[PDB]
Amino acid sequence: GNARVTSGDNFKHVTGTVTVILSQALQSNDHSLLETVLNNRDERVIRDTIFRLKPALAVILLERLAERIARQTHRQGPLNVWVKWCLIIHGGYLVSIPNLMSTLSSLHSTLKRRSDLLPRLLALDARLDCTINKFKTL
Amino acid sequence: QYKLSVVSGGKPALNNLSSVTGNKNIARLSQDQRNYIIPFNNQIKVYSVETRQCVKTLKFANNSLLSGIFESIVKILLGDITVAHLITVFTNNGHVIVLNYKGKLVESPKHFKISLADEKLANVFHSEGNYRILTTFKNSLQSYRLYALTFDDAKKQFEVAHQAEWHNVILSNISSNGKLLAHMCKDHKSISVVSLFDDSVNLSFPLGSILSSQTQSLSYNTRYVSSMAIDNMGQQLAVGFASGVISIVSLADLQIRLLKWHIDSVLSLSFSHDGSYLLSGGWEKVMSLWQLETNSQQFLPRLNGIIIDCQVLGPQGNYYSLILQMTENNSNSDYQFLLLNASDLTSKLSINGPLPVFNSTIKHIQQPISAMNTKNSNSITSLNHSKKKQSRKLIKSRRQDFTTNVEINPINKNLYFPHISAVQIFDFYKNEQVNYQYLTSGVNNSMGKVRFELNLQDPIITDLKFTKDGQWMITYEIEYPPNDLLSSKDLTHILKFWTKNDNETNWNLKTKVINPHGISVPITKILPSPRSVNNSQGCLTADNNGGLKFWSFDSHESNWCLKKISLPNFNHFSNSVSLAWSQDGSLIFHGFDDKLQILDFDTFKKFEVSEFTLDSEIQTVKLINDTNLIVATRTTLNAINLLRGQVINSFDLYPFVNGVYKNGHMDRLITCDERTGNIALVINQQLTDVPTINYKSRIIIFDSDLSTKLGNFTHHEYISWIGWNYDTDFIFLDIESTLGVVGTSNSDIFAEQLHKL
Amino acid sequence: PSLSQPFRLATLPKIASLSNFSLQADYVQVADGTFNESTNNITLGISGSSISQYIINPTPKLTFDYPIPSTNIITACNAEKGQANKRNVEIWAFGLMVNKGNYTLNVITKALFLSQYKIKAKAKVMSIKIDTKNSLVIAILQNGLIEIFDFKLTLLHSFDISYDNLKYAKWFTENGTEYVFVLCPLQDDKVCYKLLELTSSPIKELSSTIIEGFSFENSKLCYQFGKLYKLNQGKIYIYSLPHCQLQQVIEFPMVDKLSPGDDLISFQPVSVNRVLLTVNNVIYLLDLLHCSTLSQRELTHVKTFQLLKSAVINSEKSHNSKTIAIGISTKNGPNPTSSLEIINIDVGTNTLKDSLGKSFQVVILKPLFDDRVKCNHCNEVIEKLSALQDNDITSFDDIFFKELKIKEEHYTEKDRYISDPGFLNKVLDLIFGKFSGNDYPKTLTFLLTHPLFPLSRTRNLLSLLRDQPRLFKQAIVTCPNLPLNELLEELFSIRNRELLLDISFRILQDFTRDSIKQEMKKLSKLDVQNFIEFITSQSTQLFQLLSLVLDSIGLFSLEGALLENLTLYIDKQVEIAERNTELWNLIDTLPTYTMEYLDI
Amino acid sequence: STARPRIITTTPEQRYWRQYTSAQLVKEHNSVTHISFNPQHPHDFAVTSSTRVQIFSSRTRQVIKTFSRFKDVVYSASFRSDGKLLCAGDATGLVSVYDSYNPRTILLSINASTHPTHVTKFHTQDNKILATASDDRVTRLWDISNAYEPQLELTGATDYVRTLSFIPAAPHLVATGSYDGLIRLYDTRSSGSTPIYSLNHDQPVENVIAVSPTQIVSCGGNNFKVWDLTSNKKLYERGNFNKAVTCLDYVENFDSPMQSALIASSLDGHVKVFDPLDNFQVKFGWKFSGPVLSCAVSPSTAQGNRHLVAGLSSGLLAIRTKKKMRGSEYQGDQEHIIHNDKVRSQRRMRAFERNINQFKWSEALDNAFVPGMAKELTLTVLQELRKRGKVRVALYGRDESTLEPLLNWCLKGIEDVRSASIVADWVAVVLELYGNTLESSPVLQELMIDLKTKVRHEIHKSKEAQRIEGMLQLLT
RNA sequence: UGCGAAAGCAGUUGAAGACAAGUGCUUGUCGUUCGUUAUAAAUGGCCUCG
Repeated sequence: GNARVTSGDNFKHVTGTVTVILSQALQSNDHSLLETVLNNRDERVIRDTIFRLKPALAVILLERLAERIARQTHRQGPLNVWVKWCLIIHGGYLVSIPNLMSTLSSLHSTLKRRSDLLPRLLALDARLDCTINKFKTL
Repeated sequence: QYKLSVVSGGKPALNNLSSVTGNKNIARLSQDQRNYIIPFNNQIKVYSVETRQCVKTLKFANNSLLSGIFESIVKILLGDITVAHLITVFTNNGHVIVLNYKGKLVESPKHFKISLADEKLANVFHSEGNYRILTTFKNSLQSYRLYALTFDDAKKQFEVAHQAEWHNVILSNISSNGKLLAHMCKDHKSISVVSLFDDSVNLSFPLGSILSSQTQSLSYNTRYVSSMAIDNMGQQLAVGFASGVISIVSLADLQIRLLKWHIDSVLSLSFSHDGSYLLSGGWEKVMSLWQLETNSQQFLPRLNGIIIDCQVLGPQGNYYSLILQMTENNSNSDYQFLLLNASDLTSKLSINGPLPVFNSTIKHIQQPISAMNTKNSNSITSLNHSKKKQSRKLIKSRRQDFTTNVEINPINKNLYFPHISAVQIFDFYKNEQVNYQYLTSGVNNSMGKVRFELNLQDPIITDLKFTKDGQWMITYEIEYPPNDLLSSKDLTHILKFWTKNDNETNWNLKTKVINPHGISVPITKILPSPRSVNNSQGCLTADNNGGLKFWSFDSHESNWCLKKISLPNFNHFSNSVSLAWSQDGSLIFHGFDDKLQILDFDTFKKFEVSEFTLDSEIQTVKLINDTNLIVATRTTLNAINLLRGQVINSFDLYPFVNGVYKNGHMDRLITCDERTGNIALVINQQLTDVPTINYKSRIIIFDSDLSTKLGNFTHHEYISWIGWNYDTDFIFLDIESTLGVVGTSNSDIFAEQLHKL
Repeated sequence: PSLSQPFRLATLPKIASLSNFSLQADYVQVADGTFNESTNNITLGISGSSISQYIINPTPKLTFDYPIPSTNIITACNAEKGQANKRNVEIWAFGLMVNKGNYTLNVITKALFLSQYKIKAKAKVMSIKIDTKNSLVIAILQNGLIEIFDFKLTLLHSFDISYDNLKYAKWFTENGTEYVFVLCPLQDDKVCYKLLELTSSPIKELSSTIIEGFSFENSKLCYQFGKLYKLNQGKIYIYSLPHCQLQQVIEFPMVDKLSPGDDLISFQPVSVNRVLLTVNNVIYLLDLLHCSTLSQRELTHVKTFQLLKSAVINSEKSHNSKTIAIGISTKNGPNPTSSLEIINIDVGTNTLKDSLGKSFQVVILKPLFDDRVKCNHCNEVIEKLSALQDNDITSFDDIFFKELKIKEEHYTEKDRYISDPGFLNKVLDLIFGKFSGNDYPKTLTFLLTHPLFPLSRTRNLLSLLRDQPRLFKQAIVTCPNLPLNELLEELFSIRNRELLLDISFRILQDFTRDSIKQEMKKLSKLDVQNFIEFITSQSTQLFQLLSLVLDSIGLFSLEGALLENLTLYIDKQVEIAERNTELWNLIDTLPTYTMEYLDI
Repeated sequence: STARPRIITTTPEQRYWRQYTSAQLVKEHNSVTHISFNPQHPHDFAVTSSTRVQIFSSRTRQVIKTFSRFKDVVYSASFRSDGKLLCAGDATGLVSVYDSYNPRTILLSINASTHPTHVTKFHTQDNKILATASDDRVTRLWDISNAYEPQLELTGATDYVRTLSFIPAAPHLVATGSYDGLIRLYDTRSSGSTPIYSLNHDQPVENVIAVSPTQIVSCGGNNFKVWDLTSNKKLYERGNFNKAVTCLDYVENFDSPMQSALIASSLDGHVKVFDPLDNFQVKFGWKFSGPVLSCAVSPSTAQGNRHLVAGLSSGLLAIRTKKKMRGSEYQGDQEHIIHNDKVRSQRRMRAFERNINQFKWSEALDNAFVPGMAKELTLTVLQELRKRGKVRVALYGRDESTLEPLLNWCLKGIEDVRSASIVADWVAVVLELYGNTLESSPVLQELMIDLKTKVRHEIHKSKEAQRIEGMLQLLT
């Protein structure tokens, strides 16, 4: 029927920079404006924009990145580098935060969830290389 | 003070003789076709067909003669042979009992005894005042003798006279009229048909003639017969095969006709009274009425179980009587008797007893024969080996749990059985099933599993319980991936929350949690929260790693939410996790491996002694009252007063409970009332000169703090489970599927004549 | 739950009537109306001195005083706030008696003296309840007369309970209506209990019962929420209204030791099923439901402390767990001085947590069944072992096992009867005294495997077994409840590879990450320095321990020079195990024209 | 017998608002300054643009009436409580009252002041009196009977007064907000001309709205604050907007799961819905081409399709609407025993469901890989077949031609975390079942070589992903 | 099959009798027994009432 699905890892109830476009999009919750910012794929830009982004806005930026990856996993990779750089640049600020798991619960579930593929995928790659090794030599 | 008394019934009685096929049914319809009589293992129930309720019950316990005699009923015959609601019961030993339904059972029935010399009575039958009896005498094949029975009024005795004797009878069947018998013998094999009261029909022929040359070329399953049917007139005989092929043979000229739709071994074949129709059923759970005139077939699919036996029951074939197996439960053979109206093929009357699921198989229960040996079935060769292995296991081995989970409804007091992928709701007050609800996804009624499909395992409900208030049901289930796949080892753990307003009988699903506590981690224990915290609207979940989570229904969310959590990521593993909660609602007693912990609910952490070590691993932790806590380890049980933190009483459990039962069965065997005291149940195998099949059970009532034994009482069978009903009384389920309970003028003449007229 | 330090309200005057400390509480009356949870005022009648109203917070201060002659004794006093014909007025009623010849009933009205009136009462006034809503003053007399007066002390109604020599009367409200119950001594230790309803007659008798076995002379009586408590001879007797039936008797052992005559006992209620008990200078917060001592406090600076009244919390309805109690404290010295003191009390949450393990109440194996089935003398052994000569290993062992019939060199399920702790404890003491140095009896191995090894000997056990490796090894594998602190320093001092291995598993097995992690922080940096080096020099659990070490060290403490070496080792391990991953899964893992030669 | 089980394949507050799907954009000559809805059926709404006021039919959603009498800019189109009368303001300061749906005839024409009259509203409680606010900074209260002198002339504003509000249940109370940043409350029962008290907003006040009898929401500058007069202080404040909020409207007791909705314009192209029951928290929003100057919603008693209308400085008007055999009929009303057995047919089942129910394992797999079919629905049917234990069976009679559609999906499904373990399952079986054909078929090899590259890519992101997980643990 | 967690840790899968086929010998089987904790494959898939 209309029953809602959930998982046990749901810790919810327990130049060239676009920094200013990002900050405005995040403050106003403008998904369309945010989506344009996330479209850039140059790692050089990503560090610069996050470098100048205010630490207060950095914590909540991690929240959108978690939600957007969760809705579409195929963007997990490109969106990961933003989470990578946000934690690098604002790591010290994030330490001085009274709770992280509750406010970053979606990220942990998203990152926890994706890792479970690594064991099973390696099982394929061995089976999978075995047949590959067979027909190239043949 | 206390006393034990049997309350509910048991499984339906069946003619469990391997040779006879198609004559499994002993239940019978009245001559007026207004009520149906079903003998059970411990009683006989008469159900009025039109209203679909049990009008009358006859308990063997109530009658002294039946209590002493009950040996199982081999047949029932309407009326009394010696002589309008009389019925005669024939049991295997030979006792003949004339009793009366539609009235008050007479304490002195017309008990009689047939004289048999080393013969086990198998079947009886009549056509018009003439009675013949079939009996068993002893290559692993039982032989059969046909005798004539007559009641002499001078001596008031049943005299038995010999008519015939057939040897090494493999399979046997009787016509619907009850005047012809077809049997198969090894004298590979030969089938012979004989008239019973007359000499008209006497024919025999080797099975090789009927079998096809290809059938000889192919495997033994093609040559292996599973069922047979014989016509009333005798011209046609149907032979089923393990491959699922049916062969109709014309006896006059031994010509064969192949009817093949069943893809697995055909289990039940029955001819119609006229013979124009063949009724067939097997593993497919689908009923096939073959129209022989044009070789068509009508289908009634999605019968609840596999069809064991089939009969057309009526002067005009108005009703069909069917037997369903429910092979999904390997622990016990679950028979359900279904009377369908032929007019619309709708269920006129469905009768079945309580259907508990035990951890391991019991007594001599054997899976039905299939084309291949599977988890739910036995192959041709697997039958004897499985029987021998089962006997040798239950004798030699020490692990004999046979324990079943059961739940009670606080609002309704109605009994819930967690069947495989389903819940049976059974009312023991009335001793009748109220509901059967499938509580999981998977193949439960989508289709009938056959061949390799039968190896699939459906989702298994392991824990089923309610909140105190009773509006909420919490279900923990395990989904098993298929074999021969990469993801064939990642068992899925699912939780569901289910509520139902009292007037309905069907729950509607509100919440479902996938993989609680993470991935591949079982939910070892559950505990619903009490009235104090959240008004019985919360509950707790515990793993084998000691991780604890509290869920609760959030009104704003309109659903359940993980209020609170603790994951001590313990590397070590133990399936024995016991959980107790205080009535006020402050603490948690969490017993993991050998250590008990007192965790404060507000901080959800050890109280700031919280840690209590035990000699061995905890199976149960419970508090009889707020002041005293009872903890059972695998070697003993100990009463601890929290107020002083010193042990009151220590009872040594090792002599009876060492490794017989898996961890966690102590939970469902040990039960406690909230006011008077607790009860301890200990079962032990009885043996005279190596261990014997039968078991013997002691029930001991103990006061709070285990100071004194209120009452020690004895039961003559393995009590699978015991629990505390919300009344004083405790209900116990016994492997006989038996729920017992331990608890404290001219006008007058004219009116009579008018009534007669 | 806790008891705060008393703080002085006032110093009692040096009057002869107050010189008798044992009766001092009888000469000081506390008004019921002004003393409750929410009121900051206390009205107190000190016999022969005055009736005074004090403010408690922020500092104790005297707000009002009405003098009384020194020869007068205050028998009942009450003060409340309300409206009279409308001005807000405070009505004070006090009943004084002079030399038993006459009894005075007085009513005083104050504006927030508007009027002061006085009448002669027929008998001693015991209890005074004033109804501001109806402008009525109700007085209960020792002769059984309940007289209702207006604020002008004009007698409106008089009710006689028919019995004389009243000793106890208390007012209580339930469901918005006012009630009163009285106790009347009778002969042969019998007592009449009467419950009266306040609504032709404003007083209606609901219940009348005679209670047997209820003595007064040595009994302390108090009432709370339909429940009457009687303290007598160290037993608190628990009675419930409206019938005043006995429900429970709770024995308080610590009062049983009190010699009759010297120890001064006061008893008052503080919350639901919770009472205050004083014995001389010690104060007790007791939970009568769970029979536990929630809190205890001793006032070393005073000889005695007597409770007068306590503001009672309805914990079932009130989120507040803090209240106050007022009592009289008497100082030590040749010239004792009595003072009025207030104690702030934290009753708690009224849950069993407050009572867990604080009970004020202070074995042999027995068969399961008293009476054809498959089954799957300490002191004398104690004496024999002690009688041996020093350092006799063979005899000490031979006596232990022959007497107890122990067969195998480790604890087994068949040794349950020996599990009693007391016998084990002294055997350990005998071994320590009997044997010192390098040679210990095999018996130590038996106890060391025993599940119930005493916790008192767990400390320094590893230290005791350092000399002999096998005993040290045996302890780690099976010794119950070995302290983590010692397992760690032994882990952090030992060079043996096998011994380092087994310690880690036992630590990770029996202790959670948080418990271990905090214990890591205290360890020296030079120690943890050495054991990263050892790892750079079953292994998964050891690596897990290192991960527990590294987080404990923190990012500040870790040194780059070591960090490079650890990183290389980690780099080496990942490459191998990824390689092993591939190997593991591998282990889980017609032509149109054909040209051929035929053989003949 | 039992019925066949059917195969199994945001907020309540949001799903109500996404039903305003239909969007039509109209262009006006000048900026649409004010928008008003009729209190009465058919709830036609007025737009103030240029020198005209236009009336749009709710159902038709186009102009039905036009008021072009006004020579200069038009500043208001608020209706009367009965909806019969239309009052408006002009830069000349003249305020004119018109019969709704009768643009020809002027009922009452009043000269409030020489300065512009930017606000003109009928009093909701008392029908006769009409309030006018002008750049003269005096908010004259006029009555229809007396068109020559105001009944009351509230003063004390030191900047332009462009906001007036009448508090429900308080006919005597009048609320005005000036560009001083001060919101002034006046009592008409008293002498007036001096505010009862002033509320400081600290920013120019663009629109003041009385949400409830005691709660008034003032939207000015970049934030809106809700003030309770009983406490006289702001209960809540929200500043999520980027530009200065301009217009704000409130609707109550409408059929949505939410009882009451608060819409506020931003001047950033944003109009957002706030729920009063949860301290005015953001529940939904829209984005438009340019700054929003006006916003309104259909009244609670719309009695038909609900309308959302927003006003832009460009003159663009955006409307979003939530649309709202002679015995065959006997029915046995007089009849003795009524009986019914008619059973509705099962919902139309898809092709893949039919194949599995009919045990067409291979075809169901074929149905799985078809053009223009949902990725989720693809995972379900494959998930069923795995649950059916029909994995090798569905893959037995296949060749490279009919195997590629499965593998192409696997090439894409391996990226998704949901289908990774499922794509994992199928791939191994076909390799184990079609190793020989793989050797002799090149296309399957090149089809394969890309799969190895992608799964390798999936290895890497896992490898980083756990690196990100581990460092996050150090952070906390 | 035993234990255990779910990962896994150890340990098994023997002998006799009978039948069939091929040529006393060989292989395969068992609605035969004793003892040990101990691929499939007879063209053969689920009713109707809108």
